[PDB]
Amino acid sequence: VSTLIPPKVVSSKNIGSAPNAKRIANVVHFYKSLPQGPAPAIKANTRLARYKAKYFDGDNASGKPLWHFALGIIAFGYSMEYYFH
Amino acid sequence: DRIDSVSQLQNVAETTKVLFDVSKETVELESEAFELKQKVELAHEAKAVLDS
Repeated sequence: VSTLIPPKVVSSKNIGSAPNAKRIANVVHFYKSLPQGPAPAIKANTRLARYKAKYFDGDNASGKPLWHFALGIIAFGYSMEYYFH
Repeated sequence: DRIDSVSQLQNVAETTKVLFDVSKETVELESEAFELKQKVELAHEAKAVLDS
């Protein structure tokens, strides 16, 4: 008999139902987000970090470190091969 | 797309202000029309009876 008032009732529930769950999921991660490679930490030195940076990095990612390890184990084992036989 | 949808609440309240005001205003301003209806009916009856 009178005029009910829909057009300003969105205060109680934000428009949409499915994207409401994703709103909180995607709005919160943008605060603590790296602008462009912040704190890359590409430089380190712990007597083995240089080897990791030079060979164990994703830029090369080749089979050369495995061959170097094989050569090193051969060099180490030559001495005890002489010692045993 | 949500941004585009929410862009349309920006100024709805300002217009619906006057909308909700004038809605009830005009709906209740027919009281003078209701008071004029009985006078018009009395006038119609008077003209009809003297025509009779």
